[PDB]
Amino acid sequence: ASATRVIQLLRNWASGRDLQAKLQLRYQEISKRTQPPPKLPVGPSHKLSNNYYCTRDGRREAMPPSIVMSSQKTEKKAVTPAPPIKRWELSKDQPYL
Amino acid sequence: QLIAVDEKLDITTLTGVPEEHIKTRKVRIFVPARNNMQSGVNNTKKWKMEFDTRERWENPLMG
Amino acid sequence: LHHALIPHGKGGRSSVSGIVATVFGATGFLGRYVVNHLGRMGSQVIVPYRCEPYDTMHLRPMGDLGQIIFMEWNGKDKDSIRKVVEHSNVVINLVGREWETKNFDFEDVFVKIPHAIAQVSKEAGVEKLIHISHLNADIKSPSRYLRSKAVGEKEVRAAFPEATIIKPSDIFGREDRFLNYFASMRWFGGVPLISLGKETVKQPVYIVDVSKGIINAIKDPDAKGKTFAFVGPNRYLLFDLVQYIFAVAYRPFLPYPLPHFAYRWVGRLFEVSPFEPWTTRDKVERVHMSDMTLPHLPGLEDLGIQATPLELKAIEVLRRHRTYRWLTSEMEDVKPAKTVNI
Amino acid sequence: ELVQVLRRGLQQVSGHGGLRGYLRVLFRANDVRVGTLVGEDKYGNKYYEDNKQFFGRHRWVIYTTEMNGRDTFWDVDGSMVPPEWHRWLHCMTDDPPTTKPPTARKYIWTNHKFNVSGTPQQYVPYSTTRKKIQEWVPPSTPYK
Amino acid sequence: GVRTSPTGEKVTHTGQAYDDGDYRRVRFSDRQKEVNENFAIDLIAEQPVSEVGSRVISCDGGGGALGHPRVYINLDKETKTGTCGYCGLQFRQPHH
Amino acid sequence: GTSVKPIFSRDMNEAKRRVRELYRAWYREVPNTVHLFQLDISVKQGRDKVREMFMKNAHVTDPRVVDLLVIKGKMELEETINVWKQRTHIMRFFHETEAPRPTDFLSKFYVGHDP
Amino acid sequence: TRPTIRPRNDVVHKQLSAFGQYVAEILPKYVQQVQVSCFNELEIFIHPDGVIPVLTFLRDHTNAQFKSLADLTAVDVPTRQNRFEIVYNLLSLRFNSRIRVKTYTDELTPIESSVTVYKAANWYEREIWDMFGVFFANHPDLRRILTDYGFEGHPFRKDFPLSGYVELRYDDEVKRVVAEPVELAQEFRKFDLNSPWEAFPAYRQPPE
Amino acid sequence: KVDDAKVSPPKRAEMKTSMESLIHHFKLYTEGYQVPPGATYTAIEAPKGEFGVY
Amino acid sequence: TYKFVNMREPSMDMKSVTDRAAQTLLWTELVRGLGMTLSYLFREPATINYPFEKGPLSPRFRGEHALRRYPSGEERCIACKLCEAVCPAQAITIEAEPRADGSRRTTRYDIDMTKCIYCGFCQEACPVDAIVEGPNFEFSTETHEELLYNKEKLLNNGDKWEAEIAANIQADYLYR
Ligand SMILES: CCCCCCCCCCCCCCCCC[C@@H](O)O[C@H](CO[C@H](O)CCCCCCCCCCCCCCC)COP(=O)(O)OCC[N+](C)(C)C
Ligand SMILES: NC(=O)C1=CN([C@@H]2O[C@H](COP(=O)(O)OP(=O)(O)OC[C@H]3O[C@@H](n4cnc5c(N)ncnc54)[C@H](OP(=O)(O)O)[C@@H]3O)[C@@H](O)[C@H]2O)C=CC1
Ligand code: SF4
Ligand code: SF4
Ligand SMILES: [Zn+2]
Repeated sequence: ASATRVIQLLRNWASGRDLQAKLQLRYQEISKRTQPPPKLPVGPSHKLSNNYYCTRDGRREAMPPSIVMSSQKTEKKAVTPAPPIKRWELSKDQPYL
Repeated sequence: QLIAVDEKLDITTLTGVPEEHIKTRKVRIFVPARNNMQSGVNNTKKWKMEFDTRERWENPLMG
Repeated sequence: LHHALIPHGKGGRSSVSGIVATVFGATGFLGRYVVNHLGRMGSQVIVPYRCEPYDTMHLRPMGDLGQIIFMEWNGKDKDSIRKVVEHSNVVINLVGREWETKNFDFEDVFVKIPHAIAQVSKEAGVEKLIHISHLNADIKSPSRYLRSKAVGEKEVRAAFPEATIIKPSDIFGREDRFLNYFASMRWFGGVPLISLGKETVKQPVYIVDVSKGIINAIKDPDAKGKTFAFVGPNRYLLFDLVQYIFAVAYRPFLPYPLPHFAYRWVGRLFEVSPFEPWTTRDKVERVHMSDMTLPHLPGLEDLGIQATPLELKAIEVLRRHRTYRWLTSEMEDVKPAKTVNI
Repeated sequence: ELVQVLRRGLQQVSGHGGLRGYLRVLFRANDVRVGTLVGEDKYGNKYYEDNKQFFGRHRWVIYTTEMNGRDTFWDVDGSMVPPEWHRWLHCMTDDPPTTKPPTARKYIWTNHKFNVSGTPQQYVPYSTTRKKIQEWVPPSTPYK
Repeated sequence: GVRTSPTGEKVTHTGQAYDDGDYRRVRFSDRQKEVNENFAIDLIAEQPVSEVGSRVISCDGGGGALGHPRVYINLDKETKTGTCGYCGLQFRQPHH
Repeated sequence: GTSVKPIFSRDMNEAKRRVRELYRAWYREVPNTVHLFQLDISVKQGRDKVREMFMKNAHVTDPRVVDLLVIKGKMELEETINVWKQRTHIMRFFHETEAPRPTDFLSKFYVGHDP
Repeated sequence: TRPTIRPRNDVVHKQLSAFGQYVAEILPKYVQQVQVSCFNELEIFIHPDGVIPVLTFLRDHTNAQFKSLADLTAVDVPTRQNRFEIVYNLLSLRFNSRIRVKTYTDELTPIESSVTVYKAANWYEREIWDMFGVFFANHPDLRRILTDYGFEGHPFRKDFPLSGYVELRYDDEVKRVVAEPVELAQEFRKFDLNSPWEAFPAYRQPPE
Repeated sequence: KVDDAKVSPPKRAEMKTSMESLIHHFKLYTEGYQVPPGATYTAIEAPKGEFGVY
Repeated sequence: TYKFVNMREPSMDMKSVTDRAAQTLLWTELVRGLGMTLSYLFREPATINYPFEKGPLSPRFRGEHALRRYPSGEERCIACKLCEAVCPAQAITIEAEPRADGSRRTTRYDIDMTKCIYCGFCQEACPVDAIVEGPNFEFSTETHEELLYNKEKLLNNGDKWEAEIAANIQADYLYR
């Protein structure tokens, strides 16, 4: 910034950190307001040869839902909707805050 | 368990519609005709219900 | 009928009613009701204003988008009147000051301005002209108010032969001066009444009835040259009227007789206020004068309006004057006053 | 460390053209900073920059005291900047019109107008479409 | 290229103007009427006609991706100039 | 048969009994509504308005529809009692700012194309 | 098939089908149909009388625990005899799975309130009653929740008009806000956007 | 965006040179893309909790 | 992977107990908060001197609408009505007819700025860059009627702001 060094020291002592190292205000490290033009690549289906649309039609592969046990129409172990969720681990990075 | 009502179904008192738009309106039940500009027949499958056309005027500002 | 002036719609806010009105003096007590009733039907209202634009803000929500137009004018300038009525097919004149002012005496307000408006409206091709005068408008009257009213009514009839003239009698309403004036008198301890108000009969009329009468007179093809008298259903003695007014407000009534000279002197002293006066000698003369009875003129019943009795729409005006104790009192526990009906 | 601060203050006082200019800029812009003059406007606005300031305070304008028709010594508004200096001032680009002038067209306005709301030049909407139904005009010849 | 109605009111490019008796002119009193003075038809008529030595020419309005979709115009008709559907520019095949 | 199940009432008599209970409750509440909301109408006006709203759908002959109507009426009564409703909500039952639409043929013909 | 098409997951489809059959076998009295959509979502269609038993089983059973109720809404299809369709969306924290329960209703038949089963349902059922008019039998406090006081009609219904029947404005004569019949300055413009050509052949219906 | 012009609009540079691109841009911005019949409940972890749409 | 936020206990040694008692009796953390606030008291405020300074914007910013022209002067709009069909708020109203010279042009083009949501879909749908959302945002009016733009107002906006609209489109048309 442009503050006096004694005021800088007063700020650093009052806050407890070094405010000079980090500043909320932005002075000169941001990008320029004028930039060179981009090129913006095309994509995967921009081929000319092996690009028949019927082989990449996501909307046409959807089908009506599978009907199981229509009402109009031995072991048998009990089954669950999914395997039980596994217990979470305690954050080797910083377990207790 | 079962009351065995013997009355014609009528819910005009629960819908909150003013009687002006119940005793006077005239709905039209039909299958829409095919658009003659096109040959596709996918818009002539289901029955539709619509009301009679009422007055439309030109609003003085913006027309 | 000038196709752009053909009625359309269900008569609501966004409809077209074929009315292009220029309500002179629309920023007053009757003017707000007239503009509200015009804007309800979807009419186009041109409001000529001379006051601060802040004082016309209450009129903006009364019409749809673009249906209310505000223009500045001057009473003594003929070109402004020319500008504001150039495109209207009906002109309503509600200009009037109860108290005489330094720049606009009673002759200026009730004679010169109405005559100029009528002349310019006739010269501009305006089809209808509604003019408001007083029921007690007399040329021999002891009040300059009513003498000016009569002179201006004659001049308007002379300059606009097909003008409809309406003569209400002491309109009462929320902002009405008449109901409030009596309520306001409680502060001075007692209520000074000349001859105890025992020889003065009043026939006040509701404001909504007057506005509806004006609106129905605009839409009545056979009311061109007629003159109407808008009066209430019941006649009251002044003493009983003030007693009922104080009873509705739940205030102690302490009337006492005051001689005419003293009352006039008191009015004169008040008249010296540079602001709007509390009362004037003219108000003294008008408030202690019996309302004329004119059976030869049409009325509200001849326009389809059933006049609203005072006993139904008096609490809505006088509840504001109650204290906290009586603020929640109901309407039908007052035992209405006695009417000297015929 | 302090006398230098007071010297910068006095230099700011001197750099506006004496005490009268300092008071004018203090009472008109509520700020007495000094910066490099990027360019001067067709209507009288002057545009400055100071890259030592943080983003947002490194570009300002001193509005003219007389616009098209109205006195603007006190009542200034942000609608007076013309489009080129509007683009430069709002940090949409790094180049002023003095360096990168806009393309010229025969239809582009040669005189920018501010917000004309509340003045007799305000925009009044209307329908631009012609009549829909034409009516029948009766003949002027009597039929008997 | 603005005209003026008998009532002194400007006429727009569309051509709508209020009838002498139209009450809607009251909205312009003490105010103004918004009219654009750069009429498009006159401005496009002022442009010259391009002479090209091909029976088919293409137009994209100028500017590549900043113009209109590219279209091809046939110039085989001799007594008439090919007109772009989007831009309005005219082209002709050299004669005389 | 018809495999229909009731809401509250088995027959028409219970539905009627509930209608009368609701009518008593509204009749009792009207004066308190007039005092609390500081309305400008008399108690007779409120009570005959309540009667008119009750009679507006007196042609219903289905006990389920009658039960639903009573439920809605109790909802409105509860809103009135707890003061959730304002003066505007109560006065919306009276249509004080609407022009009276004509019902004869000639006036309808004069005004517009809507029957 | 690789870059733009969503990738199908086989394992979850089998798991959801197996659990659907499990629930179907446990509750044959109420469950009418079980479906598994191809984006791996499980649906169970039940009878209106089974709202409490099925939800209680799905919340309390050891194998399938659906303690949390995610959503509860209604869908309106006028062409059906039973107009409304009540949808319950549950979430199992133990097994990291979701299930959906569907039933049907008409204008007059009430449905049992599930407030005892789920605390969350108390507001959701109020909203269903407010917007669709479906009555819930044993609701502790059933009333309008989202609409205006003394608002007639139910807004989320196919028959109901988009702009309603009344509109509000302030009237200076009566000094309060008043409701009057709707009169729009500009009418909503209805667009006909459907294409006259069939898009997805997989959902073609028999022509009878 | 998904490189499927029947769901996402093509680039402005191709809409003005390619016929298929112009047709697809037109039909996407006037009618829109059809969605196969079905019902879903997708929920994300919004900052305020579980935000989902049915 | 999870972490606890309030699952720590304090040491009960006499030094730490005395430190906690001194904190309780002498308001140490309150003084720390005072110090932080005093520290911000001596910084440079982040306030810009509006209206003499404006906040940063981008070429993609959507402001007041405008109708552009070709370099020859012809209007770009061809009454294709795509912008009207895509408008989520139904704020655009368009009418058209053949011109005197046969061109496909509009006779009415209204945008209700009080219905508009400033989403920019209209300038995305337009195939000829006719309707754009210019960079202006300071166009407040004193009446509702002034915000109901017609074709003349939009054309005037285009004529007035073209010098900047063309530059903004040039700086971003490669991203579209
Ligand atoms: C009881 C003690 C008080 C007695 C009354 C006096 C009290 C003190 C009055 C102090 C007045 C100060 C206000 C005037 C400051 C002028 C500054 C200037 O800007 O005002 C201009 C207008 O000046 C006014 O005309 C001055 C009004 C005061 C006129 C004289 C008042 C005298 C009062 C005397 C009272 C008693 C009279 C005798 C009978 C009682 C308009 O400014 P504006 O455009 O916004 O500012 C632009 C802001 N920018 C920079 C962001 C653009
Ligand atoms: N009120 C009553 O009890 C009765 C009224 N009347 C008549 O009804 C009409 C209005 O009644 P009311 O509205 O209650 O009275 P108001 O004083 O309330 O209406 C006053 C109106 O007249 C305008 N006005 C007054 N003097 C002038 C002037 N010199 N130049 C221009 N405009 C002026 C005012 O404009 P501003 O306020 O901006 O100056 C205001 O709009 C009057 O003619 C009155 O005589 C008839 C019988 C009884
Ligand atoms: S920005 Fe969006 S809402 Fe506004 S006019 Fe364009 S498409 Fe319509
Ligand atoms: S502005 Fe563009 S999208 Fe809208 S009608 Fe004109 S050409 Fe079509
Ligand atoms: Zn071209």
